[PDB]
Amino acid sequence: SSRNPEVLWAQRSDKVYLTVALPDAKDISVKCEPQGLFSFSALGAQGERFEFSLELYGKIMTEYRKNVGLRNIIFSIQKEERSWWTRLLKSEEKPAPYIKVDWNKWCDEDEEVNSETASDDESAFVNQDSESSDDDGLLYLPDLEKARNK
Repeated sequence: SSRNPEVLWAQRSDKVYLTVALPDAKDISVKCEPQGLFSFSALGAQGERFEFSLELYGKIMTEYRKNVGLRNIIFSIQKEERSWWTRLLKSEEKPAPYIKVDWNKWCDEDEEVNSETASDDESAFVNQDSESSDDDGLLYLPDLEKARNK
């Protein structure tokens, strides 16, 4: 009925990233407070529901919100830089078992992600020739009067 796969978190100075393992997104209704709220999604690839709840120890700015999805739904929300948010989860005593860490949206301390990844090729046109030769057809002639004599 209700599903909760892995949900990866990662943060930057201003914004925070939410990496949800969700192939086919359907009817996503998001209730988030700067202090915590619950989000409801529907999984179209299974026919199942998705539902998680986030209690925020830190404080969020629900104004800046982006949902970008490849094979998964990445939801980036801007954190309100009020003072010091040591933890994202208000309930640090008991985290949700579906909460995990995103190893790719973490603050890259001098990494590099352009490692021969940007290789593009096109079907460019160059020379159109299609030159062909033509023959006369035939020059075969009966050489001699080859007849059967008696």
